[PDB]
Amino acid sequence: QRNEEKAQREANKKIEKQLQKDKQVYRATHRLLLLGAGESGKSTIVKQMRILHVVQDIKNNLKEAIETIVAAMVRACYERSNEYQLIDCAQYFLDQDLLRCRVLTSGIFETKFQVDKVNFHMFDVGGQRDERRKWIQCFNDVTAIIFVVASSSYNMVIREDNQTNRLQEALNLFKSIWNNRWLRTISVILFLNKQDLLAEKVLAGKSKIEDYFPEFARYTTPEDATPEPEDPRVTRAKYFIRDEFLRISTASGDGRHYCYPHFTCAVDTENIRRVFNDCRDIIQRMHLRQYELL
Amino acid sequence: IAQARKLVEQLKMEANIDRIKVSKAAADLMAYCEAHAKEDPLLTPVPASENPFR
Amino acid sequence: LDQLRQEAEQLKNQIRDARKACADATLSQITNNIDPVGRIQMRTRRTLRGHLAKIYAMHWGTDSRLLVSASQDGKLIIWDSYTTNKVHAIPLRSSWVMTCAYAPSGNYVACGGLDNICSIYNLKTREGNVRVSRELAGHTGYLSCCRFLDDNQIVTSSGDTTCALWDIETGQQTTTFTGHTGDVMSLSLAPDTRLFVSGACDASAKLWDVREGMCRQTFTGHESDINAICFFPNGNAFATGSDDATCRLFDLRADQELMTYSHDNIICGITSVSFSKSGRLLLAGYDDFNCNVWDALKADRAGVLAGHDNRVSCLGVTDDGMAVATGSWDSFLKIWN
Amino acid sequence: VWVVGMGIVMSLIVLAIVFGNVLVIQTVTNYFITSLACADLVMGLAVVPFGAAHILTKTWTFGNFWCEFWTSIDVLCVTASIETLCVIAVDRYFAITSPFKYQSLLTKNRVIILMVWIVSGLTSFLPIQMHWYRHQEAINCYAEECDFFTNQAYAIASSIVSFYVPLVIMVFVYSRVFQEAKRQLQKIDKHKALKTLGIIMGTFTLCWLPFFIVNIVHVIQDNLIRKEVYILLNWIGYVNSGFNIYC
Ligand SMILES: Nc1nc2c(ncn2[C@@H]2O[C@H](COP(=O)(O)OP(=O)(O)OP(=O)(O)O)[C@@H](O)[C@H]2O)c(=O)[nH]1
Ligand SMILES: CN[C@@H]1CCc2c(ccc(O)c2O)[C@H]1O
Repeated sequence: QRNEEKAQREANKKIEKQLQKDKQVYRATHRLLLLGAGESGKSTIVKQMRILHVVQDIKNNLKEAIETIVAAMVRACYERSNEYQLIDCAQYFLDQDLLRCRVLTSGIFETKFQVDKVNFHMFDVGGQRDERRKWIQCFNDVTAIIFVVASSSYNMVIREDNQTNRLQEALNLFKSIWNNRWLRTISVILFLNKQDLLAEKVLAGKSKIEDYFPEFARYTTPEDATPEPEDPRVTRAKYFIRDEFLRISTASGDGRHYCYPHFTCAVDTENIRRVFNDCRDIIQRMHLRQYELL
Repeated sequence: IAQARKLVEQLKMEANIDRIKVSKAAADLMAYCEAHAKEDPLLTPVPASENPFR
Repeated sequence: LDQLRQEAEQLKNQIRDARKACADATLSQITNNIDPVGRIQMRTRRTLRGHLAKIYAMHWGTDSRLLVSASQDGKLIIWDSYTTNKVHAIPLRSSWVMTCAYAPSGNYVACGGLDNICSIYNLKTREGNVRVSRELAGHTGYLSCCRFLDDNQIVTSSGDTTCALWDIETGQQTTTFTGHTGDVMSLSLAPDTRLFVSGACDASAKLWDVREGMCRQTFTGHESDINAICFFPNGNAFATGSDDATCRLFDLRADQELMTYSHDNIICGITSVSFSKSGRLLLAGYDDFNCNVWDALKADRAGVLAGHDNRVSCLGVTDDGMAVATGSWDSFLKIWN
Repeated sequence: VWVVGMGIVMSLIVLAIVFGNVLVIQTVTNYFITSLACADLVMGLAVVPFGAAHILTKTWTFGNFWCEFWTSIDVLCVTASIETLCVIAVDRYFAITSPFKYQSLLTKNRVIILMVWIVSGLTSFLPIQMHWYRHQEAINCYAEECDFFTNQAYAIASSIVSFYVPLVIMVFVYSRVFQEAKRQLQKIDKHKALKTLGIIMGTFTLCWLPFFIVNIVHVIQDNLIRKEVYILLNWIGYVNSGFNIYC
C-alpha cells in the first residue's frame, strides 16, 4: 500500500535525525587507554580523576596482611619483605585512606569526566593476565596510551616465584607494546609511579641496585639533570631507570612514534593533577606534521 | 597431578570410533553437489526479472 | 607420573596409524574429472550506510530480508535489504561489542563483548519500546560468538577456554564444555541443531555434543590461530580458516583433512568463511581489503570482490542463496549479487 | 615562425592548465580547495582562449557587450582565487595554533565560500554594468569596436580589496605558525618548515606582487610603462591559476 511505504520512510527519517546529532559527540571526545603490569597502580590513577575532576573491604586487606607476615616466620620479618610476597598497603592500615585499599577487577572499568569544555574517556584494560592479548587490535583509534610501571619494585619477584624481578617484567612488556603491528601510530605517555617508596628504599642501606643491576655501578648522572628540590644518590637512581626505558623507544622509534617520560606519585592528589596530562595530550604534534610536512 | 589421568581417559574414547574410506566421503560430497547444483542462484545467474535486488 | 604421560604419548601414535590406513585416495584425484565453474563476476547491488565506526559482526534474518549489524560506537541497527531503510537503532550499555545474532523467530537480538556479559533484546513488544530482557553474566574473559537454538536457549563461547549453553528463562548455565588450552574464537551450529564445533587458539577444532556434553573428535592439522569456521550444507563436513593464508576442509566421518586452499601471492589472514546454498563455492574474507571466491572441489580462485577500502571482518550468505553481505572497518556494509 | 610559434605555446598552455584543474575537482579543507579548481576551470574555459586571439595583431571585433563582459570576468575570476588563499591560511592558523575548539569552530554549514564569491563579484560586474568609465585618448577608443584604464581611484580600490588586503593577513597568519614550529622542534631535542613556507608563498608573491605595482604606477603618474609590458605582466600573472602546489 502507499501508506505502508510512507510510514517506513517516516521511520527512517526519525532515526537519521538522531544519528546526525550523535555524530558530533563522538568526534569531540578524547579516549585514553591504560596499560602496565600487575600491582602497578592503574586503578589508583583512574580514581584520582573521580575525586578531583568530577567498609568491610578495608578491614579485609588488614585481615590478610596480618596472616601473611606470621606465616613466613613480627616487626623483624616485616623488614625483610623482599623474599615473600606481601601487600603494599600493609603498614598504613596496620598502624587517601579510601584510595589505599586494593580491590581486584575483571570487567572493563570506564570513566567519563570533563576538564575544560572537552570530554575525555579513560578506561582500564582489566583482567588477570595474558600472553596473547588478542583484543589489542580493537584499540586502533585511541589518541594516547598511558603506561604505568612500579619504580620501587626491583628486588621483588613475580607472583609466579623463581622468575625475573618485577622491573624486568615491565621492560619485556614495554618492548612488546612498542613493537606491535596494530599500535604502530600511537604515542605513549610514561608514568613512573611509586616515587615515595623508592626514596625510602634508597635511603636505607638494606639493598643496592648494583647487585640486581650490574650496569648501575659505572653509570654517571646526566649533565642535563634538574633535581627538583635532593640527595645525589637518590637522583642518580631515579634517572637511571627512566633512561633505561628510553633506549628501547629510541632504537626502533620512527617519525610517528614518540614517548613522554614523567615522574609522579599516585596517592598524592597534587601529583596526579590532570593539568600536565592535559598539556601533554594537547602538545601532540600530529596536527602540524600532517598538513604538510612542516 | 591427576590432569594427565583425566586427559588420558578421554583419548581412549576418541580412539575407539569407526572410520570410513575417503572414497565414500568424496563420492557422497560429489553426488550431493551434483544433485543440488540446479537451484543455486549464485552459481547460475538468474534473470533480472526474477532478481529481487534488481 | 611419567607412566601416565607415556600412555598419553602412546595413544597419540595409535590415532595417526589408524588415520593412515583409511586414506584410500585423495579428493583431488576424484574431482579432476569435473568441469571448472569459470569466472564469477558480481556487482554491489546496494550499499548500506549510517555506521560511525568499524563493524565487527553481522547476521542475516530467517526471512533473508532483515539483517543486524554491530559497531564499536555502541549501536545495533536493523536494516531492510530490499529498500535500505533502518528500522531500529538500539543504544548499548558499553562501546565494546564483538558479536551479534538474530533469532529464528525474529523476536530477539543478542549482543556481547568485553563486558563478559551477553545481553538479549526484545523487538516485538507492547508500545514498541525495545528493552533489555536478561543479562547473562557468568563468564570470565571476553566473548566471541552467540547463537540461538530457539527462543529459550543461547550458546556462547567465552575467552577463558570454555563454552556454555545458557537458558534465558532462568539465566543459568545448563552445561559447560572444557578441554581447550587456548581462547575460543568462533563456533557454528549444525543444520539439525544437535552438534557444534569451535575453533580455538591452539590450532585445534573439536566437535562437541549439546545434549551429552563431552567432546567427540579433534582435528589439529593447522599451524597457527583459527579465526573462522562454518558447517557444510550437508552437515557432515566443515571448513576452517586460520591465521595463515591456508584454509582447510575437514570431514567428520573419515576424521581427516581433505583439501587445502592457498596461493603464493597471499600472505594475509582470514577473518570469516562461509559456503553457498549447494556447497560449491567457498567464500572467504582476507586482510588485504578484499574478498576471494574459491572452489570446494577444484581449489582454484574464481573471482575477487575488491569494492572495499579496509579489512573485511564479517560475511554471510542468505538462506535462499540470493545475496552475499560483507562488512568492513570503514563503516560501510555492502550487498553483492 | 616567431609570431605563430608564440601562439602555439600560449594555446597549449591554456589547454594544458585545463586538464590539471578539472581532474582534482575529503574534508572541510577539500571543500575550500574546490573553489580554486572551479575558478581555474572557469578561467581556462572562458578567458584563456580569448587571450591569444586578442594578443594576435588582428582584433576580433566580436562586439561591445561581449568585450565588456570579457573584461569584467577578469576581476571576478582573479579576486575569487586570491581571496580563498587567505581563508585557507586563516583556517590553517585556527587548526594549528589553537588545539581545542578546532572542532567547535569549524562546521559544515559553504556559507563563507558563497559570501567570498559574492564579494568578489560585487566589484567585477557592477562597474561593467554602469558602463561609466573615466581624456581625449581615453575617449573615442570605445566609439570604434582593447584599451584598459581606470579613473577616480577605481584601480586603487580594486587592488586593495583583491590583493593588498589578503597579503596583510598572510604575513601575520604565517608568522605565528612558523614561530610555533621552531620552538616545538627544540622541545624534542631537549629546514623542512622553512622550505614548505617558501614554496607556499614565493609563487604567490613573485606572481602577483610585481603586477599590481605597475597597476598602481601607471595611473598615479604620466605614461611611464607601455601597454605591451602591462599585458605581458598580466599574462605572467595568469600562470598562478594553473600553478596552484596543493596535494
Ligand atoms: N605508597 C604508594 N602506594 C601506591 C602508589 N600507587 C599505588 N600504590 C599501591 O598500589 C595500589 C594500587 O594497585 P592496583 O590498583 O591493584 O593497580 P593495578 O595492579 O595496576 O590494577 P589491576 O591490574 O587492575 O589489578 C594502591 O592501593 C596502593 O596500595 C603510590 O604512589 N604510593
Ligand atoms: C586586463 N586584465 C585585468 C585588468 C586589471 C585587473 C585584473 C584583475 C583584477 C583586478 O582587480 C584588476 O584591476 C586583470 O585580470
